[PDB]
Amino acid sequence: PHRRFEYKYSFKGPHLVQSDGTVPFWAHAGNAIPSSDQIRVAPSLKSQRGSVWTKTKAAFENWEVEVTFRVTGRGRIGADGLAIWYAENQGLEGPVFGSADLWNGVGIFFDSFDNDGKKNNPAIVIIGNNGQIHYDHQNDGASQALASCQRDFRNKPYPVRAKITYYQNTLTVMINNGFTPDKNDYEFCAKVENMIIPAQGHFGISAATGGLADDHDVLSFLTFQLT
Amino acid sequence: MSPQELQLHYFKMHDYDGNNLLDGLELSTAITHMSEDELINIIDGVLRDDDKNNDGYIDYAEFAKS
Ligand SMILES: [Ca+2]
Ligand SMILES: [Ca+2]
Ligand SMILES: [Ca+2]
Ligand SMILES: [Ca+2]
Ligand SMILES: [Cl-]
Repeated sequence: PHRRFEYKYSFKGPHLVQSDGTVPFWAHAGNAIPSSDQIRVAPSLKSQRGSVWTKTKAAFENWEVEVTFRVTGRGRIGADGLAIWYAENQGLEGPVFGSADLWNGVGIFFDSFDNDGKKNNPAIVIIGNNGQIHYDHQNDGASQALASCQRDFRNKPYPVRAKITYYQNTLTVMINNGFTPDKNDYEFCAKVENMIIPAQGHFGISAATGGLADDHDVLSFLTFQLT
Repeated sequence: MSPQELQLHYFKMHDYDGNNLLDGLELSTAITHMSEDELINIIDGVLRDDDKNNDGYIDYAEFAKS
């Protein structure tokens, strides 16, 4: 499949923020701090929430995002996590990893913290929604997850990269776990076949903290259109 | 130090990720050394005119051609 880079749905360093403190083509909100080499979507303070969404909807039948990020904290346990979104409407504020609830599309959630106490976190969790489901914060999305994997994305020597691909109605998540500088060292995490999501949507990224707190940094969000 | 050597040095001065290609965001930093709609027109403009294989990038050959 032939991939085209779509700058208008993308951001990255080294000149990420412009001088008025804004990210070109994207709206940020909540606690998000855009610097120039990254956006700290939610910093390591108690009870933060922040987000970054595209200004316009993208109308791609098939696509890929390459999202590079760090989730960093002093402890062996942190919270809450980081979400990557494709959704019919922007979800700038809310209780779901800092973004809005009852969304219509898909969220890929990097869930640092084990609310359901099943010792199966940090974890990466795919959650579809039609505008009627409340994310179940207290069960780490367990009964709502289409697919998932356990992957410790915290406190890594090199940045973590998620590659998220929607091709021919299947959604694949591949993760480079940040153990090495090789940026192509991806491993399979999860896949959802025969998945139907809106034909147009915003791309988004959000994060939040609770009583525990990591810094959630996103270095780049690169969006590609496929054929 | 020839004209072309400077075209080339210029090209790779804006290749911040070192993949030998210039994407829209890279070009945008050159185009601002204005509204987003002005910025979008220019970039869309560059890619329409100069990105032959339609992959979102312009390589040094495509760059020179302008
Ligand atoms: Ca959780
Ligand atoms: Ca759990
Ligand atoms: Ca480049
Ligand atoms: Ca090209
Ligand atoms: Cl940039």
